[PDB]
Amino acid sequence: GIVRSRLHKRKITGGKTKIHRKRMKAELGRLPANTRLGARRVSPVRARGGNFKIRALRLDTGNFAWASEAIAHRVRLLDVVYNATSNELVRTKTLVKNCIVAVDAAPFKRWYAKHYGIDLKASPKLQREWTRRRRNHRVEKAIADQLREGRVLARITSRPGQSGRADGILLEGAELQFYLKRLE
Amino acid sequence: ENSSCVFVSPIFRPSTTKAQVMELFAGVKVQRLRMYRQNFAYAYLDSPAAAKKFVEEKNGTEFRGHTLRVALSARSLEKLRARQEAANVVIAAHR
Amino acid sequence: AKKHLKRLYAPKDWMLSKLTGVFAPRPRPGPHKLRECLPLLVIIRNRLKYALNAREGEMILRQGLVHVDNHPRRDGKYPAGFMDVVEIPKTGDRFRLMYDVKGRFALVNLSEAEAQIKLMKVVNLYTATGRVPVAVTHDGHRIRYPDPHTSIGDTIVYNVKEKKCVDLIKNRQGKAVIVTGGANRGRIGEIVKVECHPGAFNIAHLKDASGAEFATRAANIFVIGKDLNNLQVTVPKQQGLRMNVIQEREERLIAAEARK
Amino acid sequence: SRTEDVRKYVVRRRVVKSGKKDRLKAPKIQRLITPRVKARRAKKAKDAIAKVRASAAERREYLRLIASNRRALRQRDHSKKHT
Amino acid sequence: YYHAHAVDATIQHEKAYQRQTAVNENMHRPSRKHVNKSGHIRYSKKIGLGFKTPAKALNGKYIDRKCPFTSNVVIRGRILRGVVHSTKMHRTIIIRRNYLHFIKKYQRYQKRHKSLAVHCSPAFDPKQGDEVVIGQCRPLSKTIRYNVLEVVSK
RNA sequence: GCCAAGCUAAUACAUGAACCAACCGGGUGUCUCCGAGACGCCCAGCGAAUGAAUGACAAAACCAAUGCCGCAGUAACACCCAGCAGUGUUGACUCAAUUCAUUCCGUGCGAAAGCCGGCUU
Ligand code: NA
Repeated sequence: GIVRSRLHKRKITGGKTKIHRKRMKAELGRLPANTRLGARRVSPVRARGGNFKIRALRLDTGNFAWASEAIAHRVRLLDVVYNATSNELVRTKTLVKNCIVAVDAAPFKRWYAKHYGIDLKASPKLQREWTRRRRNHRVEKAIADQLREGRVLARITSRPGQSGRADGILLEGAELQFYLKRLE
Repeated sequence: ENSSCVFVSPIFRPSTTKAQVMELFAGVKVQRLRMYRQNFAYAYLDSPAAAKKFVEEKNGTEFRGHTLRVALSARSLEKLRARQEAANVVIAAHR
Repeated sequence: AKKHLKRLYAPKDWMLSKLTGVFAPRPRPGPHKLRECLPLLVIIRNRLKYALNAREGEMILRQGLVHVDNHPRRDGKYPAGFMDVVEIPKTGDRFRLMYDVKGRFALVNLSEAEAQIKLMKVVNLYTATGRVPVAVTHDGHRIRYPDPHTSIGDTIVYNVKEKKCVDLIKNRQGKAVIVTGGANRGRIGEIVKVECHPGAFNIAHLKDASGAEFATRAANIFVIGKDLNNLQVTVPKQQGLRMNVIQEREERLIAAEARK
Repeated sequence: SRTEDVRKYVVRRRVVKSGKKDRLKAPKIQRLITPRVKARRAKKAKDAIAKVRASAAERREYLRLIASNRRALRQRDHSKKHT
Repeated sequence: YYHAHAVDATIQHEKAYQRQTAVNENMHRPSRKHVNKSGHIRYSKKIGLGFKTPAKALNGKYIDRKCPFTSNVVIRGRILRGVVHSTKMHRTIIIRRNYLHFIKKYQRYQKRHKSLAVHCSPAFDPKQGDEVVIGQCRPLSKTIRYNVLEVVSK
């Protein structure tokens, strides 16, 4: 079937190689997954050595981490907004590594108020560690601006077609400003 | 053997004041509470003989909140006292 | 994949006649490498002469009458190797596998309280789960708590009967070694100076007891004692002393002349 | 009942052969737990925890040796510096 | 209201954000592990065999995922020398090795040469005719198996 | 080369073991002393994915809080443990390993719920 060998390629001199051996099982390839947004659906694949790969076909949930605060939460994917390979992947709504997605911002706002006591806590009580850690700590306006909007941009950091997961990280700093200019 | 001072545990400095420890335990010659251990005190007895630990309050009488333990420290007073003037000779070595 | 071994392809350290058969027994994976091992069937049948053929060699082995490192072995393809203790309690003979001065395998007789220890060279160190240090020896053993001063290339004195290490010998200037590979195999020398070439092989210079000078790769040396006087292991008769072929030919001619 | 014996309730089939004593054949009972195998099962859990206990002791010995070696260097440095 | 850094328009023209994998450049309180002269976060590595790390690798701004000094590419195998033959590609050069081959029958020598494709890091700026030292690495492309480690002027 | 019905094995297949049984850590509610202590609750196994740290270095004054007798001793640490890792390897590592957060487990992980002998258990 599909192969990953160099026997069918031309030499650097432009010549053609005469193949005198049949295709081997050790150099096979497989058809891509083309993961998409939707209800979860995966299929296992038996790889070399008896191991298993989880070929994800549709996903709508993942683990996203706030690097500045070193936390993580499980949220729901909302849309695909940018793809460096081709915007036809944005139209088709496929999920691959390093693509830019928008995730639910509700869980992160709740953790923000529970930790730093800021609302974008019915009784103050004796718990006044808010001022203890609010010193020498600031939040960029770009992150906070979209937190109150409802969704926040994130970057997919896992390979969905090889492990069956869509995990990511929230965009901050210069990376956030790079993609906000292209999207406008 | 040697009976000069006793070791007091586990009294805590941030919770007990200087006067409060003096009430339960009698230390005549010297008294000091240690913070690195935060459960250690060194008090010297003038005439302990068998010391307060052997007669009673060894490990059963218990202190406020926690059970108390005492033993013989095998340290006397005149040694650490003597090193002070030896340390006083260097306190004046430099101005 | 491969399961057979042609007799011509078998290592020459064994003594197998090309005219006796087509095949040789292929050793199984285990403590020692295929090219540097002596299978148990060769020891029982071709060296000790206890078994006349391979049918009788299976009767002895499958009964568990041969103990290697204080453990019965019932496989005739077991790869016994360097610094291994072989004991047959029924006949009461204990041996140790060493290299003679020429380079061939030699069986050295042992006694009690000497057949209870063996020397192992450390080839790797790594950290296992729970942050424990593990050392891998030249015969596949894994020690789970070595001396904190252990390093790669050192020799660990082991106790096979009770299974803990007893002593450690470090590898540095002024030590007794035995060469286990190359053209100088089986020669007992004394480390003089080691050249360190990063990325490539390290060369070690050694001097014999008689004063002869020779060199070899650092991976082929095996520390066995503090110096040539107090060795921690019994060596073969020649004590790793290589002699000239000219003189060697003369003495055998004279000895055989007066042999009758 | 849960405690009644079952070895006496096995079905036995009779085979008759001319000029031979009749023989009775019964199936061998399987999954029958005896006091021999109850001691076998409980034995396994005994050395499973014993082996884990031994490894913790081996860990404590190593940490003592590491710490004591590190302590001797402090005394040697302080002994020379003070004296 | 924390003001972060800005996009460097000099090195950002590749349709995706160029970044170093080994470090996170969006840390509010960077440690002392990976900090250059300018106080920024930059990953640098010390390869073996006694090769000095170029200054532009420690205190530069380029992003290279195939550089032996600021990436996961490791050097192992063979170390060779040659002369730069062509620099018409992007981060790639062709080096040539010239030698003499001895023919036993005629007892005389013969001029021969071989051409290799090497990856040139942005830390180096070699010109045609200069001598370089290259080291073996894993396959980086169809033809590339070596990386430039040093350049000798003229 | 085949179909249906009726019997029944497992080291085939599936399910599943609390207390004995420890050390250590993170987050949080009600009590006492003046920041300390006690108690209650949630989570803390091997392996896998993601994110954050570790994975070393190579001459005096002032202020706030701290240790010890006013600055001489001085691994670190608020009690039970006063030295129960301040120290992985290589030429070289984004590697070995440890701590924190989320999913784990949504590919996996029985003491085969196993079989034989010898002494009396
Ligand atoms: Na099974």
